[PDB]
Amino acid sequence: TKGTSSFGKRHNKTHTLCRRCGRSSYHIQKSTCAQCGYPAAKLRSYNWSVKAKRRKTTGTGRMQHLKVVRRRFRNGFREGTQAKPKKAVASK
Amino acid sequence: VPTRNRMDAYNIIKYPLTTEAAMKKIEDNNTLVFLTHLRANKNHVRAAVRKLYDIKVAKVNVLIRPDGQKKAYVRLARDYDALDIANKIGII
Amino acid sequence: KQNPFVSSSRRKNRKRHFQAPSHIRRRLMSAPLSKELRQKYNVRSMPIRRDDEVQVIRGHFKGNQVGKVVQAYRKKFVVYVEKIQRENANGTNVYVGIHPSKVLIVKLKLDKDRKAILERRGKGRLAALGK
Amino acid sequence: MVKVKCSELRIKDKKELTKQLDELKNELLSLRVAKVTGGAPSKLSKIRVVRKAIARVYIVMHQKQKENLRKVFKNKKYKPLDLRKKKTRAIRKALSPRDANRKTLKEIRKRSVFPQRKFAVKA
Amino acid sequence: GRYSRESDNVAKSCKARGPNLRVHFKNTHETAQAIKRMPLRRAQRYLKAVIDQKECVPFRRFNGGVGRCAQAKQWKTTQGRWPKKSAEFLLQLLRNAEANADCKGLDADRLVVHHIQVNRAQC
Amino acid sequence: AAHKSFRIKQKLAKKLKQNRSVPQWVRLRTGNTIRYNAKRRHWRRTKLKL
RNA sequence: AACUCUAAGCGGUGGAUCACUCGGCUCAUGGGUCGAUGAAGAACGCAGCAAACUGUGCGUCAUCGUGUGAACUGCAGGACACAUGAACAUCGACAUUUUGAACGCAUAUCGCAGUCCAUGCUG
RNA sequence: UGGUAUGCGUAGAAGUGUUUGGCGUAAGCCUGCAUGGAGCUGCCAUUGGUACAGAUCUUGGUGGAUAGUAGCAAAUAAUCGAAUGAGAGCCUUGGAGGACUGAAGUGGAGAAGGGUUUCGUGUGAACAGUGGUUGAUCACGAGUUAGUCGGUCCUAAGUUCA
Repeated sequence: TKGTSSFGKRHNKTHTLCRRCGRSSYHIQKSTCAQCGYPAAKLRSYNWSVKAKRRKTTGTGRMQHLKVVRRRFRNGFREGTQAKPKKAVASK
Repeated sequence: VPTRNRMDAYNIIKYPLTTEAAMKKIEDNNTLVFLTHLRANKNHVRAAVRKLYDIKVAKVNVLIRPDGQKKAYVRLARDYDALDIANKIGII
Repeated sequence: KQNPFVSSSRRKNRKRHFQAPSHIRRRLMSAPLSKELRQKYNVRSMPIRRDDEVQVIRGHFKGNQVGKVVQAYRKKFVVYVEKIQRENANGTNVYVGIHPSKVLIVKLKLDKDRKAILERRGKGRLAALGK
Repeated sequence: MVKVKCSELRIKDKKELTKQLDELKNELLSLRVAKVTGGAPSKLSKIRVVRKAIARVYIVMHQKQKENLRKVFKNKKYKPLDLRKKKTRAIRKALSPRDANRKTLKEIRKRSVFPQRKFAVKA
Repeated sequence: GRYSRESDNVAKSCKARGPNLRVHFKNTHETAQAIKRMPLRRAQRYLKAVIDQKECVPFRRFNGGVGRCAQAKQWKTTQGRWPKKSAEFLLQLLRNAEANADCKGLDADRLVVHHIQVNRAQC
Repeated sequence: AAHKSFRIKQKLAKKLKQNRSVPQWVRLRTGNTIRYNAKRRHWRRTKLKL
């Protein structure tokens, strides 16, 4: 009778929330992500899956550290301080 | 560094709940109910309450809200009456 | 634009003025100095500073309503001036949006900052006349 | 209240700075107490001013730690990782200027007698 | 506004509309038709009669599969229905127009409906 | 489920916050495209599902 | 009559057509600037009012320093600290969560240890 | 698109409705009138993503079927009737009254699952293929407290991998 009835016995979550990507695609039984190769060094970023890379790429996230690296390059990675050529006394 | 201790007595207690049901528990059961950090292990809550507000804490029972926050129900020693202390914190 | 850094391109220029960070927005939101003030300081224009008296050279008012700028609302690209308001159906007097490129600045606030900028404007005034 | 300047902090001893952190934190809490009722200035801004005041005081005391560490580790080789010029990974390992200019004894002879001299051709 | 035929030097007239009102597109068309060019005072009495099942509204355009009612033989057509919800909304808008008529100081007795036009609103 | 793992409870809890109808004073902003909150997840209309 | 047919006027319905566009596309030009000094990406919590976008990390819609020099703005708490500074940029000093190469071991568990330093309580 | 008519133009462009008048065998053109609001065209050369009725074409919209024809019919199924409201057979509800499932339950709990759905308050449009003041709706708030129950821990089938 396994027609809609085949849908009716579907209660057992095969995939749970990815530790790497939250895309809910990690196989309990194989302990491995479809897509994002779950704790086996490589993320499985396929060049056949052009769209997959597009999701996984830089720019989908805030790119926090690396954005600051770009501006510092133009500064020629200087540690110091520019400060102030003229007065400028803070008194009340 | 060294990196300063990231759970001060302050941070542990974010707010008092002040909700309608929570206020009743001050009156009747002598409990002061606080919104707490999800990092606060109960024993954090006791320490912080004791230190900030001078109160001897008897027991602490801790709930997680479906709003991703903690509620800590802090039972006070019978020497300290709740309702005075709530209004020392300034909140009716 | 003869130099290679250089957008004549319509789409790019529209990025610049519409999406303008507030400091570029001041430049855009400059108003020319009154014929009086042009004799005194030899300055074309200054970027609107709150207590500046203003006369609106266009729409509906076309000469006068000698009033002081409440705030330069740079994100709306609009300047609101005290005494210049449009009657709403709900009796509520709401300020008329006045672009500073419609305006004469009649009175300039003097700060050490403001004077220095008038002075920059004074010094360059000599140069291209020379040229 | 008048939002703390960094300049005002920097005169003060570290003991006074830590002391002001306690006092601002008690004030932050008293203002959080107000926040419940929709606190005395109808929507509560003052809570933002004081939270950011605590941030600024923390920073000035941290910068004084940071320079304290820098002056101790000054004259001392192998300074802690966060004092080391976080430039980029590649640049750090990319051969110090001394150790790029290094020329074989023979190359010094070759160059010493025959350095390319600024001459000319022709009519 | 634009009542779409504007009757008599617009000083003699008071008007009504109602879009989007959630009543059956062509029930309203057919009830409208039974009111058109009829004295208003009689017209309300006819609409009251419809709901009281004394009289059937004649189902002229949108004929099928409307069975049959004896009570439409007054209007010479075999097929009548009592479509109560439609008749109620036309009633409300008649009373609005009469209320508007009193404001203009139009003579109550001499109100005749000279136009009803029902058009289809967005589904 | 019925007693939800803590990771699940945090994700669902954030989702409950999303299900709120936009403050109506934000709708009045200059170049405000926001008419409504439109990502309102009503649990028997849009699950979270899978 | 009604309806139907045919045409026209007017009203609907519907979004074609036009004109616009802070976007797209393609070619050219300059530069080389991720990561165990803990990345890119993910999750999580954050605005006076936000639920997202965007921004950020527990100092959470952002902080130093620096530049400019008075906004933000929907409503407002604020606005004050416009002369030492708003706010935006610069962003070279710091912070930079839980993670993820991901590093004590695990992960339908935010689960469970070991170690050093340290705090309160009891002694 | 190059050139040009020192072209037209917010004093109304283009667009478009049009028993305006006319031209050409036609492809098609102009003009009037109404609407309109911000830009546009003729001519000579120059290039094409260049003209549609169709492709069981595509995509969006709309008819006749049909303001109603299928139907909205299994589990009898209500009903008196008080309260309220804009409206009330149900849904709001008491009292009342016909019955239903007939403790192997349409009950009383939980797992697997759900994810705020629970609950109070407000209660309108949309939704409940019917109404609907009421709801698992919509809006606004609150609520899930453990040393002893589970997770945890442990191993199994089995797995992650130095």
